[PDB]
Amino acid sequence: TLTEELEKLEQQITLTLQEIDSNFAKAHRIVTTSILPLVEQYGEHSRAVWEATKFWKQFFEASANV
Amino acid sequence: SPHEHQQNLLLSRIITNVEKLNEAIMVMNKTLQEINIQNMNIELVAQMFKNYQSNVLFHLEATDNLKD
Repeated sequence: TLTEELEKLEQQITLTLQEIDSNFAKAHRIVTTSILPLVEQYGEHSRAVWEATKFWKQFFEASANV
Repeated sequence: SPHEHQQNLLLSRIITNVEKLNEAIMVMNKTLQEINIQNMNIELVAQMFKNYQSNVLFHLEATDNLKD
């Protein structure tokens, strides 16, 4: 009973450790999956928006510069 | 007196049986002592498979066991 529970909980600990590793790696996969290309696309479209603002900003600069 | 002679003679055959008996017992204990040495190995292996079954049972019960 004593050594029984010892080995049992020891195996539970090892299993739980492997489970933690699995969840951890799952989060790792999620980030490495497509989050980086997603934000790259976001920044790309944002860059396009800056090209949009590149025109009208000139007029505001002109207003400041008379 | 004659009774005593008869008694001493019976006692003599008794004592001879005693010595033969005990000599056989000496051989018995000696044999078992030699055997004993050839048992601890098996005992160790027995307890090894015992605790193997115990621990694997505990772990199977922990995981999705497939018993009755």
